[PDB]
Amino acid sequence: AKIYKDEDISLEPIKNKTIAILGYGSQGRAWALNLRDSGLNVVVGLERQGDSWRRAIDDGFKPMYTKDAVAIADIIVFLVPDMVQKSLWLNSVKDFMKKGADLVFAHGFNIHFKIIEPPKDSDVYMIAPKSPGPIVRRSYEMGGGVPALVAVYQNVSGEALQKALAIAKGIGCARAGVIESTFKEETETDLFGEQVILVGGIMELIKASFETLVEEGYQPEVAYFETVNELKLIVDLIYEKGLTGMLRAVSDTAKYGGITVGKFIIDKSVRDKMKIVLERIRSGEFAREWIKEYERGMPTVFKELSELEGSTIETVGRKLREMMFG
Repeated sequence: AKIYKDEDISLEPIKNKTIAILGYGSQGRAWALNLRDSGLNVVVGLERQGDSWRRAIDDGFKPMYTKDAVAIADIIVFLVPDMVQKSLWLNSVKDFMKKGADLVFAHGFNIHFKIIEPPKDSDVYMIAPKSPGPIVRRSYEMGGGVPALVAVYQNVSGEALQKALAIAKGIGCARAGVIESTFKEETETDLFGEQVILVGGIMELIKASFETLVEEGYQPEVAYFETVNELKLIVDLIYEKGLTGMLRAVSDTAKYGGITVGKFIIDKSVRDKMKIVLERIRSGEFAREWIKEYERGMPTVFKELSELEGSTIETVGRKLREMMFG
């Protein structure tokens, strides 16, 4: 892979460009302030004079409406939630943006699945950190950063990647490491990780483990203690010292258990289903279903949150977290 650090990257490509950050939720704030603190020219563009507008004022910005911001911008950054970007594009960007302004994303989804079709004469690129806004901001203020991907969809200027890298540097990501990718790769791999491990997989692995124990008649409190509680320690080990360093740190009994049973539980049949999930991302099926579900108000997401909240694992979880923290 092509890996860039702060030493590898010049800010000069985006010096004396007006950067319009569209949105001022936690991600937009973080990038806006980091960029401003890095000495760049930042404007904040918003649709409504509401919460986010007032926050931006409190942070010493003078926000403008999107239509105005994009009109003077050389670089326009979409940092509103992905599922709202098409409406912002159509309502307040496409027909207002400075001609030839760069279009910049933090996820490849809308461009990759052709939800937005950009002008032919704009550079289109991405800087994709994988950390919540507050961490992007605090790491930067401490002199560090979080790692990111960079990608380019359209290189009209000749210099798109260098501009993307400059933005990555300006928000602090190059202090940690920037990995070059593509919009296709970031989008497909991002969605796949969410679904099979980061959110879906771990969640249901936890539920299925806990529920196994509870069905067999063990105390739910114990089952939670023996399946959820210690997960933070494990995943901390992995994050710091890899799977090997994790296995070295646990007891001999745990090492043997894990090494012998892991591949029995997560076996070929799981791997085959992982291929299917990936296929449905790659084909565009997932994106289509998700559009439709979002546009209906996410009723599936909300129903399942509600069901989850009232489940044994969550009510037991709540009680014990209460205890561990009267």
